[PDB]
Amino acid sequence: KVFGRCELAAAMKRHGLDNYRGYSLGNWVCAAKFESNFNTQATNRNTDGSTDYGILQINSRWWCNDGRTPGSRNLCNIPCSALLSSDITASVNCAKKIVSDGNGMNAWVAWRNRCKGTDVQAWIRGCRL
Ligand SMILES: [Cl-]
Repeated sequence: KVFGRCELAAAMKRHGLDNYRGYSLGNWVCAAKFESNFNTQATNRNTDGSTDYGILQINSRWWCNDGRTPGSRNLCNIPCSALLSSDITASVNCAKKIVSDGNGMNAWVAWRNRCKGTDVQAWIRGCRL
């Protein structure tokens, strides 16, 4: 599923990510924009041999099982394909786990390099929430 900006903001808000661990909704929308262009089916292989899945490009090294990442930890206890569904519930609940980990949203390199420190509220501009 390719989400619209305000559509995704609406879904993330309903799943409790606005101000989750102190991160405002626009931080989450901005991250999804640059990780996946709001496409739940996005996948990208990492140099270490792991793969990133879904709207927030959650990796198979620590977080989900994709059966081809040696050393995998599957901390969200899910197959990585669940992260690709049109229903973003699995992605959001896993992200909740990641952002609580210790390094916050710095866990997502695109957030750190492209959203962090910027006017992230713009990402929810115009949206009815
Ligand atoms: Cl846009």
